[PDB]
Amino acid sequence: IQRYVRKDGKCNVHHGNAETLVFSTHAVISMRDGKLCLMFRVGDLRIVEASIRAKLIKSKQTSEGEFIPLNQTDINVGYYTGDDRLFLVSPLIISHEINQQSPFWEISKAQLPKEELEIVVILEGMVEATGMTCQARSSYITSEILWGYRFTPVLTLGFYEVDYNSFHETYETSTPSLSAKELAELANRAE
Amino acid sequence: IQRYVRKDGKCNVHHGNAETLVFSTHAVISMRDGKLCLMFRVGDLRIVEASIRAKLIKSKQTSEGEFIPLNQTDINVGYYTGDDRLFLVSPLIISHEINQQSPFWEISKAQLPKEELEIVVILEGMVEATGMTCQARSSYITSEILWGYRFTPVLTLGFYEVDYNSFHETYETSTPSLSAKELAELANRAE
Amino acid sequence: IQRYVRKDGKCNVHHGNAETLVFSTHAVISMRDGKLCLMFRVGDLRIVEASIRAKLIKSKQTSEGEFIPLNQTDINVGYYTGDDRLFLVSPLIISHEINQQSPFWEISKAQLPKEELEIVVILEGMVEATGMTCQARSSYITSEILWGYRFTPVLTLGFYEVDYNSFHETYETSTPSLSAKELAELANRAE
Amino acid sequence: IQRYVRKDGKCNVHHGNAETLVFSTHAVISMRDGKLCLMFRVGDLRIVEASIRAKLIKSKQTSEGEFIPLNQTDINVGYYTGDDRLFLVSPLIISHEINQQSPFWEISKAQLPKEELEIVVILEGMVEATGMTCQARSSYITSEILWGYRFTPVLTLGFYEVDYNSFHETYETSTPSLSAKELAELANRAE
Repeated sequence: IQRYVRKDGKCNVHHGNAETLVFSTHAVISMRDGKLCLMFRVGDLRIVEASIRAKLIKSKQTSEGEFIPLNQTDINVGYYTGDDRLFLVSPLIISHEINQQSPFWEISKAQLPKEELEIVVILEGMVEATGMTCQARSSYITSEILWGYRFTPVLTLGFYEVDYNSFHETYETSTPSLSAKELAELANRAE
Repeated sequence: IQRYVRKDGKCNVHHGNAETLVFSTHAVISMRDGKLCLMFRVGDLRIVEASIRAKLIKSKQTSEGEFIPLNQTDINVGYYTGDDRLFLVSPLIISHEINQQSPFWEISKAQLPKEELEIVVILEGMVEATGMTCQARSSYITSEILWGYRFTPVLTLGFYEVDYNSFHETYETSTPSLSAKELAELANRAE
Repeated sequence: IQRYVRKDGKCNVHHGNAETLVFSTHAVISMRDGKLCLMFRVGDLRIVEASIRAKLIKSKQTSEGEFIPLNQTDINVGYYTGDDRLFLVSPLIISHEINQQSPFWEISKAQLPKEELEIVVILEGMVEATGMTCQARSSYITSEILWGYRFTPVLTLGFYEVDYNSFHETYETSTPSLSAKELAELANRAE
Repeated sequence: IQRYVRKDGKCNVHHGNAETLVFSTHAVISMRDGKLCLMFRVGDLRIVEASIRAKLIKSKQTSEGEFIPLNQTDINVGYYTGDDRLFLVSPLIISHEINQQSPFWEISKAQLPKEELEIVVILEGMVEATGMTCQARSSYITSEILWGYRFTPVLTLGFYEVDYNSFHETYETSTPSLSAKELAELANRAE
């Protein structure tokens, strides 16, 4: 029985091939555990208070008729479950469940071609060798979030190996084109 | 497509004209997305664990007949959504939704002239160049929160420019004079 | 209009008479805003991430018949509202609302003479002059929590002065002798 | 009346017999306060922001038919009550209540022999002598979580002594073999 973490804490991972492996180049939207999800991958420069946060940047007009040049809307990535405090040894695909509280609630494969936004990702977590306070950030514009895609796995096992050549790799999978909001609407009247 | 944040994290912002641009001189109360909101602006001395908190300081007599010289009441500014963890590159207008849980629940344009309070704002966030732990504070007395006002935008775009000459600038906009509490009461009997 | 905090953040407080003024010597239980409350006072060695936490230490037998020598039970002091992140310039009386989720739910003035417990208080908050990480702790045994008592105020105003000679001072006030649990039971059948 | 913590904060504990006493060698599952609970013990290398987090590592196939080599699922250990911020002077047995939100919801004494998983525990808390940022980790594979076991106590009292020779010691106690999920199902139809 090959364990991932030793009783004394040492991780049994083998990493195998510039900060190009910190964040995946694209993010995707697809189904996982019955939910449409915004996903992107996180690695390392290769977890002391390692926390992740995501914001949606976009222009929008409020119902009051006010135009907001660049408004920030939160993107729940675990803050409500502690899942945002990452145990970050091997690559992790961060998941944002699209629900009625999400800024992507009414985003559909069709609306994506019209919408213009920017998902900013911020990772903070004191370093391993100095415990120093560092922050890495990334961004995903509208054209960098792939609807109907899924990430290829990077972990396998006589070592627990990470294949970083597939870090940024995704592929298409049958996915409804509807937005979660349209889905709740359909099911309600297609029931 | 000019992006706000580069794939490697660098921000594409141009700041353009003493810590006078950290907090806006006044705060305002007006409608945003269907809700009466207490708002004030945040900038920088020009975000590692950049967090904001707001407290309402005021004297009050409890129902037990006890007079509290200076009582502190919390002012929700995102603690319940993670929105209080700021991504603070360009100016941000902090929003406090006035609801049944807010200390301003029954504050009306009329009561404002009678009430006496002090909103203290506290910003904490390790610095960029040393990652050091710093804290900036500000205050807004009753006469410094403008009912029926809205902040002028400061961002525009071939750069993403911040015009700090309008940082403290606000203007009047038609706003109901009622307190959120009176509003729920009216709607209930004006329905 | 004398303000508590200046626009630039400086506090306008005058402190006036060994770490004897960090925590009040006793804690009390009495009514505030219609709720029976456990209270104790916090000062300073005279707030960068200044947070407070309270635990109840006591022996107890679980319903499974297991005797727990020293069990720790949480004492909510604002963790669910952000109120536990203290803005700590002048003395503050920490409040623990006794409800169905509190370990003191069924504690009555009568049971107090029988019960044996220990409320441990832990304060953490990077220091002002170095921003260093410090922690101060205190304890209140059963005989150090005064039922039917209230703390004397310490703040007044041409300065905003703190009189630390009354820091530890409390006095008796008419208070129901019932536990919050008995109170909900009475009201239910005395309605 | 021997108190656990002095008024000035000093702890009145006597520790009595390599980092072998940081985490208990096994974890157990048994009943405490009417709930089936995953438990393990925490000690010290012998609490400034001392926080604990637990993750469940395992392979799983999503309903979409996707095989996840090593998926991480959160294990609630107090994040929703503040109980995860440990006051860590004497040994503490961390408790994870198995409910509908837990990854062990449907784990039974029978399924345990079939299941393969890994509970990773991560403890973070600035040190006492330097206030430095340290992290200790441990792991419990499926064969290291004992169903129907309970930990022996380690505390007693003319000192408040910790007997670390029983730190890792557990014993069997009558415990239902059903998973919490089967239990809710039984009670529903055995009512």
